[PDB]
Amino acid sequence: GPMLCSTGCGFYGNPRTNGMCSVCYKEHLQRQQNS
Amino acid sequence: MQIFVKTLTGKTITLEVESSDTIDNVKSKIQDKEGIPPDQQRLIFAGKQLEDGRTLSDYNIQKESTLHLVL
Ligand SMILES: [Zn+2]
Repeated sequence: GPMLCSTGCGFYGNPRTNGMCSVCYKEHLQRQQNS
Repeated sequence: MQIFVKTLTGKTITLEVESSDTIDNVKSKIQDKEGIPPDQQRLIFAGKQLEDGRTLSDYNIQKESTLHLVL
């Protein structure tokens, strides 16, 4: 249900995404995609 | 998708939005219907005050969701 951000930023996270909000999703995807 | 914004008068605002819409963008849409200045709106959803630089997706506001407005 309340899929709160894994990083513990205090905001909600989209269950369709990787369990993270729109802000952390791109920030982490850049390092995961590059690596 | 449409969402509803209940005011404390009892009236309900219906908005046509996207999940990708910023909160600031929503408040501008409110100004477009009501004439209320965006910098005087405090939007609530799920017991949280909405942050201007965040988006609807950042709170999981989906279709048929109802928010509250404090003046
Ligand atoms: Zn986050």
